[PDB]
Amino acid sequence: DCFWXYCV
Repeated sequence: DCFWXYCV
């Protein structure tokens, strides 16, 4: 699931 400048 995506964090603010990092998609994981």
